[PDB]
This record gives sequence, structure tokens and C-alpha cells, in this order.
Amino acid sequence: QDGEALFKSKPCAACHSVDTKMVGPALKEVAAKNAGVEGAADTLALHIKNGSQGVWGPIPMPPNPVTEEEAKILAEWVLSLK
Ligand code: HEC
Repeated sequence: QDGEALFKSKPCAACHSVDTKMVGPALKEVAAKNAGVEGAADTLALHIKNGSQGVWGPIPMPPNPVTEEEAKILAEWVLSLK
């Protein structure tokens, strides 16, 4: 309740997903990509605010209105997804 709920209010669900997918790699598939790199939370923060591409597909992710506070938490729950 201190990590998943945030993903809800966060439009990250509109594009990303938890047990499926639509545009970007579901945090589940992404968690496995940055799993070995548990310290990937810092790299994601730079890929979320300034968007990022080539890491998954030719679809650059538009910058989202997220700060370091929400970007950090959301990054902690995404890494703890599984
Ligand atoms: C559709 C406009 C998206 C919304 C809304 C959010 N994200 Fe996204 N994200 C999107 C795409 C298409 C991609 C893949 C980009 C690529 O080419 O690889 C992503 C990727 C991420 C990642 C991983 C970045 C990487 O591994 O290099 C993260 C950590 C991520 N997105 C986070 C994130 C958050 C927290 C969002 C809500 C603020 C969010 N995304 C929304 C597309 C879209």
C-alpha cells in the first residue's frame, strides 16, 4: 500500500502495466531487465523525467510530471515488484 497505490495515481499505469502491458514494458518485465542492476533506480529516474528510448524499443517515453520524491518511491516499488 506504500508503493503500488502510487503507481495508480501515476499515469504510469495508463501506458505501463502491472500484470500485462500496452506501450512500455510492464514494470514486471522491466524489473527483470534492471534486476541484476538493483541500483538501476537512479538510471531510471534519468530515463523517466527526460524520457528514454532504445532501451526497449524505438518508442521514446515522454517526460512525466514526476519529481524525485515520487520517482524514487515508484522506482523502489518497481524494483520490488518481483
Ligand atoms: C506512455 C506515454 C508512457 C507513460 C505514460 C509512461 N511511460 Fe515509462 N516508458 C514508456 C516507454 C515507451 C518506455 C520504453 C522506452 C524505451 O524505448 O526503452 C518506457 C520506459 C520506462 C522506464 C524504463 C526506461 C529504461 O529502461 O531505460 C521506466 C523506469 C519508466 N518508463 C517509468 C515510468 C514512470 C514512473 C511513469 C509514470 C510517471 C511512466 N514511465 C509513464 C512509456 C510511458
